[PDB]
Amino acid sequence: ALAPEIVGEEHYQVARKVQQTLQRYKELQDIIAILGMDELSDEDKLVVHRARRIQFFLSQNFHVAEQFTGQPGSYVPVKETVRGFKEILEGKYDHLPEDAFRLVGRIEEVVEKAKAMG
Amino acid sequence: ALAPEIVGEEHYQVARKVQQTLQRYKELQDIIAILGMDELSDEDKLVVHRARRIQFFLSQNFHVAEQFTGQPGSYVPVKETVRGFKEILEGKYDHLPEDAFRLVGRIEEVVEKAKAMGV
Amino acid sequence: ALAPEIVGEEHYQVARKVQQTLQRYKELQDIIAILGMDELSDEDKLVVHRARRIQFFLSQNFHVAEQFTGQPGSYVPVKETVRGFKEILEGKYDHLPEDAFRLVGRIEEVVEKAKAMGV
Amino acid sequence: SLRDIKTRINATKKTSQITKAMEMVSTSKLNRAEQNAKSFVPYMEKIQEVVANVALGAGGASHPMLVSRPVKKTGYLVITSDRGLAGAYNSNVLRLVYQTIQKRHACPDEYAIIVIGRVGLSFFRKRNMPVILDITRLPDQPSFADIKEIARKTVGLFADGTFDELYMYYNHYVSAIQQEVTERKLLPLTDLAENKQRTVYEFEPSQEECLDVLLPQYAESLIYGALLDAKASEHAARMTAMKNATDNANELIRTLTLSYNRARQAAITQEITEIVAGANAL
Amino acid sequence: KKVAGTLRLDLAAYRELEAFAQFGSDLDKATQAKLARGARTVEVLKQDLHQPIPVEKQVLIIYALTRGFLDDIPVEDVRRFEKEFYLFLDQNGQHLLEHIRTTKDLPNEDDLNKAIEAFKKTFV
Amino acid sequence: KKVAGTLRLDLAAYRELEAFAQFGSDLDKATQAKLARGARTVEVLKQDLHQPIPVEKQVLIIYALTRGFLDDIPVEDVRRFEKEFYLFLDQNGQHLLEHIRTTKDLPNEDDLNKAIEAFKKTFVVS
Repeated sequence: ALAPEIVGEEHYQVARKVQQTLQRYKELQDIIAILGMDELSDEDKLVVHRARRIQFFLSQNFHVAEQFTGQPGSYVPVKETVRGFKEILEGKYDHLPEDAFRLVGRIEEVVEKAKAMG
Repeated sequence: ALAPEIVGEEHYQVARKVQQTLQRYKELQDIIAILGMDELSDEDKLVVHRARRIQFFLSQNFHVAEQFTGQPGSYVPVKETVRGFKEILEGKYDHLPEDAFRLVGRIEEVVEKAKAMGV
Repeated sequence: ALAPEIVGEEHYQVARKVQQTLQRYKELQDIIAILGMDELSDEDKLVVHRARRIQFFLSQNFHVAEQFTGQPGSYVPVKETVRGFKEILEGKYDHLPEDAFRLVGRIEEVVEKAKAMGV
Repeated sequence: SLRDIKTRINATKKTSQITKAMEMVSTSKLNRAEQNAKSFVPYMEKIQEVVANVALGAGGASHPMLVSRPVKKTGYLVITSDRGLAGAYNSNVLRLVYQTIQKRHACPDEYAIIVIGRVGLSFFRKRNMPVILDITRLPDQPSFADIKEIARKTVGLFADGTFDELYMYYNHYVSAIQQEVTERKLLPLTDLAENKQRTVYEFEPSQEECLDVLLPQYAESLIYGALLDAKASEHAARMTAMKNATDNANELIRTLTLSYNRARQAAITQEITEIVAGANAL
Repeated sequence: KKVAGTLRLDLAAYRELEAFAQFGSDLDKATQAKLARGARTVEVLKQDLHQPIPVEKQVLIIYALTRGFLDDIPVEDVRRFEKEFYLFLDQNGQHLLEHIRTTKDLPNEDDLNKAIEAFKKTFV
Repeated sequence: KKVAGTLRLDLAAYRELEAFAQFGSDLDKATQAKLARGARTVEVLKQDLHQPIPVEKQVLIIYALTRGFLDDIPVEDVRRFEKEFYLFLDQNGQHLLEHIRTTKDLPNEDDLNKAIEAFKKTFVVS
């Protein structure tokens, strides 16, 4: 069902780029296992930056984990995740600490969670 | 009938000698499949060049293939067939490229097919 | 019965150490068969050196091999077998050529057999 | 045979892990040389331009190294890998050097050979050529002082007239997959660099004596430049071969794995059918 | 539980890394250090026939391997050393052992570091 | 038959060639040219779901590619050109489309060459 006549074209494009972004990051992983980050090109360093945020934003705060951890947890509608990943993919939010994206819900939660650090 | 008596000595030294070159190529199949031809040395290099020539020069243009490919066919008489293999085995045609040795009849045809390419 | 108590500490040490050398030679033969022996390290080279000698020195000249191999035959007492295999593992006899370890009984004999070859 | 194919599937997996090992170690040494080649380019530019400017400005051709002469006999310097497994880095340079003498040479005496690398010396020992100087076993990180003494030997042979013309044959590093067999003429210096900007230079050193210093220092500089290109292009060659070797091995592992599965399914059906055929009879 | 978590991860990294890079010595110091723990770990896991080890002693040798006090010691004599650190612990370190059996819990880090560092002075 | 008894030669050869060349250290000018022609055919053989192309339009797009004019257009632009060509034929080039349907046969090569050059002037790139 990941096809433009089932999901719609904007959802299909956002998903295709995310997979392209990650697959290129995985090629750089075996290079980063031998060598340092600044030994890459600046094009590959941009792929690492965005991919590492996406992997963490892919994560999410579940409700049934509430008993184990104080964190309440959230539900995201499909329109809100499609909108949010489009903003990360234009880079609108790249001026943010990495761990801001860990175990969060909507993209606006990242803004507030950032402020929490400072 | 590949017996020195029935097919004659000339058609005989030539037939067995062809089989000896090709059998070595099968042994070298499973090494060249991984590393390529850098690992090969000396006799290995010369044997693979001549095996490539032989394996393409066993292919022919048929009159019954005209319904599939537009080329005309060829009939190669035996005296021509035996004579042709010798010059490949001696190495008299080492210079000519491998793509000129496909779908041809008597040996001369390879020289004009090479000359069309100029390679 | 290959337990330290039923055969002694000196015997067991040498026995298990031989079994490490021959298991290491088995995995290394795959790498040699495809990539080639010169590609590998000094420790890997010294394993292949010793493993060839150990494997041929396990062969022996029997009395029932008088009919099958001409040569008369040998009986090696256990104390001698431990001395000799210890020398192979410690490298004392590595100068000798490998062909002298086939169908022989005691290590003394291997020195003479080499002398005939001219080493 | 199921036993034979299981062993094959095991064998390839181990050698795929070794070819991946060699990709990573060669990748790491490439970076150092690529950085070394950068670092010596500033030194190379400084020395080569100042010595060229004094050799070509405000003076005529009065040096045996500068002046052209008719060639009674000649030499070739060819630089090649010691260790093997590199793809064609060694061959395509030997192909150009061998063809260049064989196409244009009418006497064994006419040419002589200087060689760097075990594979070059091997190729010359097989076939047949003489070698005047044959250095080998250089470290993986080349230093200037290694070829300080070897170059001293070569410039002595040139400067005393043993060879009248001398050429370098080596690989030049252009791209991450493309590298270029190159031919250079070390001596005479029939042509020279020209900054076009010169300053008054001390006229106290005898011009010939002053050159006696700068000509060999240029010659050593050129040879060392070839070693930085040669070593950078080698490591790169090994890296490319190892990537393709690993990719061929992993493809063979999936092709072999399916044959094993096809066989395992086949045997199981056979044993069951022989069992049930006897059970149906009895 | 607290002591063993690192070991399962350390062993996995040695499995992947050594299976290619045993041969290549002249290399990145991080890989060289990682390959040392793998080897020492394999020795600390080796054991003799018909001789079981009580749990308090197991947690102490694994705290050492995980904490890495064993780096200085060559891989080879870890077998004999593992039995011997056991002698020093019995004669001197009765306080650390009494606590582990009774509390199923680990004592204060400073005291443990002090005992193990002191033995590392004694060893030759 | 006249147009594409040869398309297989471009495709058969191109699919195999790109395997050697990726690993390949060097390419001769003859190999480099073969690659460009092959590249457009794969893009010319890419289609979309539930969109069939009438046979008279097939023989016209294959003629261009098999005539060397299509080589000018860049890979990514080939797809737009094919849509833009089919539209250009509907609006402007009706005489070529009437002849093939009626006589099942290639129309004037000179008119078609003239016509294909005339379309290529109107087309723009990137």
